[PDB]
Amino acid sequence: HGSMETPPSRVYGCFLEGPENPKSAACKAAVAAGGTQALYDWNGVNQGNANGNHQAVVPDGQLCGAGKALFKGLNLARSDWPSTAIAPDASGNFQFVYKASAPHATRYFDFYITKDGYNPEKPLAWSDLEPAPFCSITSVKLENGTYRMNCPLPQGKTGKHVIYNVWQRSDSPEAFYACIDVSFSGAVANPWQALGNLRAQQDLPAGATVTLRLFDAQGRDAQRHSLTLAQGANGAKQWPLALAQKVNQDSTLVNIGVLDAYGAVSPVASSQDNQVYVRQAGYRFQVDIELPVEGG
Ligand SMILES: [N+]
Ligand SMILES: [N+]
Ligand SMILES: [N+]
Repeated sequence: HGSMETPPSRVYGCFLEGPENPKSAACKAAVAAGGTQALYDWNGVNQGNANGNHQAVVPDGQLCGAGKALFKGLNLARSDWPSTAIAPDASGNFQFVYKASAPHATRYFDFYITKDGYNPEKPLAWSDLEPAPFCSITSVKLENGTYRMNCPLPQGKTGKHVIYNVWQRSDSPEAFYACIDVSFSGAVANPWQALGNLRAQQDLPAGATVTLRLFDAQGRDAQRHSLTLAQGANGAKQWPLALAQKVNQDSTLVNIGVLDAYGAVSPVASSQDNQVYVRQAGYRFQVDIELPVEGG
């Protein structure tokens, strides 16, 4: 039993946050979806009778949850799942650190990687992953409750990806699954660039709708994201964050919030401090406001 800690699997992550008080939107939406109980049984994302035929026992659309109704909340298709940014060493490899709360005999440690062009918003299916694993570990030694394996990192990848780790025990027929959300650096520097400030002059009436349009370098419609503000989200120090959360969730092309040293953009409960970032130049954005229809 266990999962990856370096990098953190999607389940280890949500849990290091604090199941009883999630911090990231994805994790909040995960506990609201499948309960807090799954986040504690974080070691049992498994299939007792895989026998090496994971493709026949893990249903499409529930890979992150091994089709276990308990972990239903892990299969959410979102663009904001917290993710580790990874890169190779001087030789192109990556040292994975798997945490085994119960060291059992090992058959293999297979690493799958989403195809080029993976779309976070489509629930992870087997065919969204590349056909054969990019790294196959066949013997390990324990070291302070973790299995450490050097792996050749796939080259040419770019953007947010999911590494799918399968651990097939040798002593029994069961295996464990780990959706690791990673993020690759392209062949060209892709630093988040700020475009404007998602500023709020005064509060908006409850039920009004707030729309953010994004235009590319050629003034073409790039993306659109709308959000009707329920009571309590219409505050001036509230709605800019409410919109910045709907944006980050549905999109990886534009992110609204605060940039940190690592390179991540997380919003804030601020009236002015929320910023609109895009990984290309010359982009522009507009904020439109539909007011609640009046009349009988
Ligand atoms: N077990
Ligand atoms: N691919
Ligand atoms: N959504």
